[PDB]
Amino acid sequence: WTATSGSCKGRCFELQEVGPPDCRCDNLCKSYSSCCHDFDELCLKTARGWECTKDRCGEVRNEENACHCSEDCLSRGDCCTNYQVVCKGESHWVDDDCEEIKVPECPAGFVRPPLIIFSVDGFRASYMKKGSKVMPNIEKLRSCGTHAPYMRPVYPTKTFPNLYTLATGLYPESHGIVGNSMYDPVFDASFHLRGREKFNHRWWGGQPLWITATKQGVRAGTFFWSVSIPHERRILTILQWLSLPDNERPSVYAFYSEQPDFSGHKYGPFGPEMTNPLREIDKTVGQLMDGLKQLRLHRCVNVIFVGDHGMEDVTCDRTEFLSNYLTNVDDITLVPGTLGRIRAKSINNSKYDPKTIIAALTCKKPDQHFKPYMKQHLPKRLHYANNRRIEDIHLLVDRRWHVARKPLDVYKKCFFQGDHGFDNKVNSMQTVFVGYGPTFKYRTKVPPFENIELYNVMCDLLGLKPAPNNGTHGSLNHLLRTNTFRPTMPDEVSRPNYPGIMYLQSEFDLGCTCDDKVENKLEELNKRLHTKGSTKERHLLYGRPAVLYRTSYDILYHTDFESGYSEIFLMPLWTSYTISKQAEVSSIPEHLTNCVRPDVRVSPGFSQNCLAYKNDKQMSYGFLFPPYLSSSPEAKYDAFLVTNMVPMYPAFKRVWAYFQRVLVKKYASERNGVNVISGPIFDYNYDGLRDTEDEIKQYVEGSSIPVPTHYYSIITSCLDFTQPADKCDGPLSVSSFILPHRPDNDESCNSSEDESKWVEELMKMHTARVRDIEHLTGLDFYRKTSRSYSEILTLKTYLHTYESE
Ligand SMILES: *[C@@H]1O[C@H](CO)[C@@H](O[C@@H]2O[C@H](CO)[C@@H](O[C@@H]3O[C@H](CO[C@H]4O[C@H](CO)[C@@H](O)[C@H](O[C@H]5O[C@H](CO)[C@@H](O)[C@H](O)[C@@H]5O[C@H]5O[C@H](CO)[C@@H](O)[C@H](O)[C@@H]5O)[C@@H]4O)[C@@H](O)[C@H](O[C@H]4O[C@H](CO)[C@@H](O)[C@H](O)[C@@H]4O[C@H]4O[C@H](CO)[C@@H](O)[C@H](O)[C@@H]4O)[C@@H]3O)[C@H](O)[C@H]2NC(C)=O)[C@H](O)[C@H]1NC(C)=O
Ligand SMILES: Cc1nonc1CNC(=O)C1CCN(c2cccc3c2C(=O)N(CC2CCCCC2)C3=O)CC1
Ligand SMILES: [Ca+2]
Ligand code: NA
Ligand SMILES: [Zn+2]
Repeated sequence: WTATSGSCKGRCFELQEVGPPDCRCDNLCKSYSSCCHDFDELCLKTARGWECTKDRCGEVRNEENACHCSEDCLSRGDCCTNYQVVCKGESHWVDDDCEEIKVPECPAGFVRPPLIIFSVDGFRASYMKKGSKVMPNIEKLRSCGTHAPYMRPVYPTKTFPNLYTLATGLYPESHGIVGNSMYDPVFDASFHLRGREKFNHRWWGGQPLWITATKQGVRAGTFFWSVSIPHERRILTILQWLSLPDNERPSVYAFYSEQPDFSGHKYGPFGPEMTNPLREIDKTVGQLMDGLKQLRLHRCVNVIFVGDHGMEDVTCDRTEFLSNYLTNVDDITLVPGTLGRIRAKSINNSKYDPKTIIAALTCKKPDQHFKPYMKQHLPKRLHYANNRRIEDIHLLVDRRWHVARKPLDVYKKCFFQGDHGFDNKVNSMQTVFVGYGPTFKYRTKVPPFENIELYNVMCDLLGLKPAPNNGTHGSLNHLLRTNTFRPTMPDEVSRPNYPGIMYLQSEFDLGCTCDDKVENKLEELNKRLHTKGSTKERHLLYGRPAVLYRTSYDILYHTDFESGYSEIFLMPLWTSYTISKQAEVSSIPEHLTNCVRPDVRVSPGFSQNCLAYKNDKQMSYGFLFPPYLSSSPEAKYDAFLVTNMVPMYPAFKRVWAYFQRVLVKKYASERNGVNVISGPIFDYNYDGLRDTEDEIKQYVEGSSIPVPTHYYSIITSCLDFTQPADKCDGPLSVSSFILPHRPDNDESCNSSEDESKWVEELMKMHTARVRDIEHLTGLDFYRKTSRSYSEILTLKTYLHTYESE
């Protein structure tokens, strides 16, 4: 209920929200059907339009006008944005040359540079170049400020999840807005764009920037605008707020444009109809910058121009129908479109089985344009699983396509030529970032980065302490002239033991065998040096990873590799080795095919055993350091140590063997040597975080050998590939993956073929950031380099995407 009988006189676009039932005058009142009766009359004036003309200059003030060109307009703060250009001989901001802003130049009374976030929906990254001829204002911000070639959105590349990610620094699984449409089974409530459930605070997790600001004494403009408020009025309102008295004036503001998304859906990303929407957004940026110039704020305010996601070509005819795959189509609910989420139609259905649904959706048609997954099996880079609103069954839809339940859903509810929502590494989904102002760098290009990082920087720009988020604070310090956050390395929690030879062969009863009984003072001294770490500098190039949780582990040294061996999980947490460009791949000799060797540095009680693998009919084993890359026949025996063994499904061994036998050498050759760190991951509760021992759901049968959910590798080399990985003087280059440890290769529709036709395609889909492996392992990598810590933080956030340009 709302008593619309109050008045907005002197209250237009007030900042505090007045409580029910009293009528509101804030920028969101329309959206709640709650504005005072005279809100339109008083607050949404339109008369004479938005621009001053020659003949209005000096006019007597008429308060019915949308904006003013009277002599008193600057003092009142309500001039049309082009007032000083038209009436006082000034230039538009876009016509002034770019001049470095070395220090904030702010009027008296301004305690910090304000932040203005100008967000644009559906603004695909390639617009910045392809539309640059019709967006002069945006091009000036881009070229003169700090810009990325693109910014990576979160998955799904939908509007609500991305905007709230920008505002919170959180993955959708964590902030709760995991799609534009959701069902929450605990609430038993549905969230959708159209309706009022979406206004309930219970959906909205984390702590968005405007709340972080307010709790810490930094006043915020109200970030949300009812859709009918025209852009010119949003810009005028922001400018009015900026002329408020110091005590009353916000320091952070948001503007939002529904374009170019709105037109992109109708016309496709590059339809001829798209030029006008881009001109219009640019015009709006020009109005804002001119208005800041009038207020003497254009060299004081930090402006962020940022998008939520891109736009792809998508038409009705490119739709896959679940009715062509499932018999039981009426027993499911599909959330459709550029992603699919499936759940049972009724919880009283006893005959609902996800496994049958998945199988009926797996590799059924040759050109199939979607792939089903249990959500825990999605690529971990997506971070799209740990929320009760994400359905167990997910369909990753190919770019350019839709999935729907039945054909009648697509003509009873073409027209649209664009859509978004696909995998966030897809080029067409990439979006924009530009920062301009005293706190940002001048004429600086920075590499692509992920939108989850921005909340930290916005907090940095305002002097705020960020709420806990998924950003890596400091990884974007290279965007800033000042206000950087100087993080320190986390402290190591567990120190390693350095075991020497402590056990005789006969103390072990592992049921393993190896044909290794054949055997100086010469190299016998050398093999002793090797076991004490004499070659460690070659194979551990950036220091030992630090263990950031309490545990018991041993550093083990070898000629060709070093490892951190966990006595709790009975396998290495990490195994580190360097392969030079000149390295030679060799076979496993016939007499060593099944060789496993007890490690005389590690007790029988903390070792795996071969008997468990023999008796577990589903589970085989693999090695972390690959025997195929031994430096010599004698060193090869180290690779068969029981302490280098890890459990692997035969199906997964196909992938792992091809990576180790073929791809590592390929990478060393292409990158001029590589350093590889490999290890297991345990994430049975799919929360992106290292599992404790009591969360492990599966062991090698009859034993305490835990089965990893994933195996990772971090592959580092010199960015300047004219230097070898092991003698690099400058920045590093990295690529990593988190491969799911699955008992089949159903994920790969061509897996019956030779590994050369499908394994690398799988690894690419499962590319990861080092930071992702850190969360999943409780390890901290790159502890000892010659590089600045922030550069290293950036490296750890890097994702190698394998997309074209
Ligand atoms: C990305 O960054 C984010 C933010 O840093 C990381 O998320 C954090 O991870 C922590 C570990 O998982 C987690 O810490 C827990 O907090 C619990 C209380 O949390 C509430 O209060 C906070 C603070 O304001 C609030 O933010 C939380 O918000 C969640 O839930 C609300 C609804 O209540 C949602 O609106 C919101 O979106 C959010 O949901 C998200 O997180 C929850 C988990 O909290 C998920 O379930 C959702 O799907 C969604 O992802 C909460 O309101 C606290 O109770 C926990 O402590 C338990 O465990 C410890 C273990 O030592 C133990 O000491 C305690 O006893 C306790 O166990 C007891 O409860 C158990 C469960 O019922 C029970 O099994 C036991 O037997 C015990 O009874 C814990 O401290 C933190 O909440 C989140 N923060 C956020 C914002 O999500 C995230 O990890 C990062 N991602 C990556 C990959 O790095
Ligand atoms: C019905 C209704 N209620 O309010 N307004 C309307 C009508 N308008 C819309 O529907 C717009 C499109 C969705 N939209 C969202 C959606 C979900 C989360 C956020 C936003 C948003 O703008 N910000 C601010 C960040 C923008 C990006 C920069 C950081 C802050 C979020 O956090 C902005 C409003
Ligand atoms: Ca976990
Ligand atoms: Na297959
Ligand atoms: Zn859209």
